[PDB]
Amino acid sequence: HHWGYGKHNGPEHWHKDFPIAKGERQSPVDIDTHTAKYDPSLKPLSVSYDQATSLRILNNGHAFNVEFDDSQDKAVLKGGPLDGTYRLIQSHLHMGSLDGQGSEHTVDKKKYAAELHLVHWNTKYGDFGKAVQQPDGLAVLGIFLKVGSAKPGLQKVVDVLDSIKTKGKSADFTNFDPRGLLPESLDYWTYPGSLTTPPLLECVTWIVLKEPISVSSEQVLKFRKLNFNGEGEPEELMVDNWRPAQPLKNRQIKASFK
Ligand SMILES: [Co+2]
Repeated sequence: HHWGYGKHNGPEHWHKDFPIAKGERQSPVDIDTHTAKYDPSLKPLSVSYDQATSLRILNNGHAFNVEFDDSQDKAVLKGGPLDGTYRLIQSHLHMGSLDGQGSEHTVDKKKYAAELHLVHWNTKYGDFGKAVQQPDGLAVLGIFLKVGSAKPGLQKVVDVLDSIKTKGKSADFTNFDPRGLLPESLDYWTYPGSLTTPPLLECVTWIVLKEPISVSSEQVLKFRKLNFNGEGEPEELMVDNWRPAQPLKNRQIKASFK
């Protein structure tokens, strides 16, 4: 079978096809605020998404995805713990089957209903494929979702989710603004980690936003109606596609706030 989140192909199995699964820099991790430490050396985080330009949304059988045009520095990430410019290439959503779970990272063991990931690559490598092969090739912004008031920025995509219900489906979508996913505050935690899905490469500088954004019950439920399976196959809801917290292995989690 292909890796996934089921009993026979889930996170606990990954290590057999990807030994790195048991690495020293694996993600996600639980953010222990008693341990996380404020770092003065961190510069202001710069999230320039004004020129952002989305291309399409798609169901790859692993999570809801949206691809961006990364040919130019239209939507980039700089500052914070980053050296240079990191270009936004894609974003995906880790969702739970229940409100009390779904987020990959946890804060003092607390899980959120979901977690969005905005992936950027170090332009110093000229290509996303080459960046993932480097320790500092990726910068992923993590954003926690909790239920409550509806997130205006999510409604547009939420209304067309049926067009990418099953694996392998995709739909053009040029108006997905990642700016509309950001919380008010940009306070965050950083730490060296990896991709949270195979190949689990440890090429990521994680920037997890402290403040979660709100999404309505209805928006969450629409996201939970997506399928892991393909068309014609037995329905398997795309829920609980999150990897649990991995060992911190003495890595240091830095806070951008006092
Ligand atoms: Co992810």
